[PDB]
Amino acid sequence: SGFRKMAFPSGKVEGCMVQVTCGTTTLNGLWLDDVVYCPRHVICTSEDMLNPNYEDLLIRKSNHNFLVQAGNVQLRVIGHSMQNCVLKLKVDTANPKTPKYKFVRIQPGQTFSVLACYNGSPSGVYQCAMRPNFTIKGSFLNGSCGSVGFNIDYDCVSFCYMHHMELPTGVHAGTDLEGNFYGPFVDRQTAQAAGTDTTITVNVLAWLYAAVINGDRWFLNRFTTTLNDFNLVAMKYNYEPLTQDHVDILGPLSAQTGIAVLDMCASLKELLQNGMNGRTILGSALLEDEFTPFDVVRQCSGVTFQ
Amino acid sequence: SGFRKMAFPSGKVEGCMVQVTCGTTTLNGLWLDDVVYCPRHVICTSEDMLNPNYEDLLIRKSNHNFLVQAGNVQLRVIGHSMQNCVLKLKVDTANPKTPKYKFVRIQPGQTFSVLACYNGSPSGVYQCAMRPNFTIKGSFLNGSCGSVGFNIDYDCVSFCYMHHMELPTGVHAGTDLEGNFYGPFVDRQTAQAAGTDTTITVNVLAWLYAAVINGDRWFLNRFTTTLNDFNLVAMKYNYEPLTQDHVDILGPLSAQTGIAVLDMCASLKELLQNGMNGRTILGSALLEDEFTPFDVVRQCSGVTFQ
Ligand SMILES: *[C@H](O)[C@H](C[C@@H]1CCNC1=O)NC(=O)[C@H](CC1CCCCC1)NC(=O)[C@@H](NC(=O)OC(C)C)[C@@H](C)OC(C)(C)C
Ligand SMILES: *[C@H](O)[C@H](C[C@@H]1CCNC1=O)NC(=O)[C@H](CC1CCCCC1)NC(=O)[C@@H](NC(=O)OC(C)C)[C@@H](C)OC(C)(C)C
Repeated sequence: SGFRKMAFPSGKVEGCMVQVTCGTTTLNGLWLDDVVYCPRHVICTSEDMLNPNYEDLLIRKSNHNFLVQAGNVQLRVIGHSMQNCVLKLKVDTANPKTPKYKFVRIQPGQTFSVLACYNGSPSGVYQCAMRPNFTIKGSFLNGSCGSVGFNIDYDCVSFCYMHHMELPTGVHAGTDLEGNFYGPFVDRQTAQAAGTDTTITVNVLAWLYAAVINGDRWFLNRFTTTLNDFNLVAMKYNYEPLTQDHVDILGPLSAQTGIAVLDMCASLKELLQNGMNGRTILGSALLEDEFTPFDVVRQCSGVTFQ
Repeated sequence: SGFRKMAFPSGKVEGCMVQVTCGTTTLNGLWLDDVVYCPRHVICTSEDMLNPNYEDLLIRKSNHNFLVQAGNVQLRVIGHSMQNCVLKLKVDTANPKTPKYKFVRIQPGQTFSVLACYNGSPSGVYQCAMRPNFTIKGSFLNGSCGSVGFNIDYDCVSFCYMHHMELPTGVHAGTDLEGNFYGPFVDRQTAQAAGTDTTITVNVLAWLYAAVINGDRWFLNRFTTTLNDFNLVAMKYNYEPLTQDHVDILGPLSAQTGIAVLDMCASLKELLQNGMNGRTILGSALLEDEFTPFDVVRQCSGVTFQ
């Protein structure tokens, strides 16, 4: 038993990370087959950053301007191309450690593991969610650009995130692996702000089920509630609406515990109305929203990868 | 910026995990060079578990009783030997993925990353601490025995923990990689209990410094306190004594923030006396004790491995 913020094992991604250096800028690249993916602002500098124009900037670069290093072995760039906000550097060597992989653009509320990297060397691994405002509450220092977010599904790495920037509020923004930003952010140095965030209600519900699977029952009640009446209370506390699709997704968790989803909603309602009154749930004194229903099933039941 | 429970990248350990099967029992082994390490109760069964006697049990086994599988390639056991509570199975093949490594027995309060495994396949990675009562608050299901805990120091994997058992309270107990249990636990099925736990005070202090490094300052005060007077308040709230050695270890964190350690102690004192009053620190509504002073420096400054 027990419940932990669990990231996926990171070995299949460690084997893909490289350092990319152009001009005065060093960041992280993702080496898959014979292509290295990285954020396109690597072709910027300190005065290119104001209001860039990357097409003009990229036509001025030669292949030998990109220094790409995999270990103490640095690769030869034989071509480049821009796709939205990512560079794709063609190198003369295929990565022999290329896992089976996909590129996926995830929905808000979905979770993924982040392998934080500096100078092409992995630093640490942790679990994050795409917030409803399309930021992520990461842990990123200078030079972490190019670190990726990913899920693992049997032996396939689904890459879902590349890191670009930190916002004044301390949260983080980036792109899918095809260069499209999550959210309304753009890769300029102009005032941008996150936009109001909300709590991922389906995830809270999923974590209460995790609590019940692990032996916490103190917050349950006899009451129930309708979906409209739950949503009327969730709105007041800045929670997202729960859709019938969310209810369905929470089916297995309901069926395994014997607590109807609408009954767990009545529990959350009273939890939001009265606070936790100095108790904890799964070691937390706040209602936790960065576990998906899939996360709970995986950890409380024990799915692996090979 | 930002602050996260960060585990070490797990690739160098994923490459060592194997499945070990003997009789009706399947658990996880650690393959380093030509030896596979695993918990010795793999030679038990459902009636061997009552009050075992592993010397007698082990002299009755032949090498071909141990089925050891690394991928869809299973190894040949050519010898075995017991060392405290771990089996060391000699195999005819050296693991080509053996990292540079050490075996270290850690102190309470120290943290490490756990690679949870089933049937030799890594499942997920997370960060834990050795509690003052020598248990760990892990996340472990049946078949997770043999999963290891580790730190990484440049390119050297310091293995510090092998998983053996869960206790009635839901916490977890195991050994160092030489088979010595942490704590007073033994590998029998007899009533054992954890013993009262305490909060790791130096770690709390270290995490408040993490908070200040990241922009939280609301909990600081002008007051200060002596070490005796801090320890008199910590005792009342079930915190461990803070030694001068702890103060020294918190030197760099003090020097980087301009907050004397004894001043941060006065902050914690008021935090313990008045609660947090509905505020959070680094996203937590409880004082967090599973970050060491080294953990904070690593994450807030950005040390890697290669
Ligand atoms: C790349 O490694 C780096 C990662 C950040 C540094 C600190 N934490 C990070 O996550 N990204 C940047 O430094 C980035 C540079 C590019 C320049 C051209 C395209 C935009 C990003 N700059 C930032 O993240 C800055 N944020 C920013 O300008 O956001 C505006 C307001 C929308 C950071 C470094 O500045 C602070 C002051 C921290 C907000
Ligand atoms: C090995 O994979 C497994 C891991 C635990 C199963 C569930 N969670 C775990 O971490 N370890 C065991 O199942 C272990 C078997 C051996 C048998 C001989 C030596 C002792 C351990 N048994 C337990 O962990 C049980 N705990 C236990 O007997 O502790 C006593 C009270 C000291 C667990 C499975 O039983 C419960 C009811 C969960 C406490």
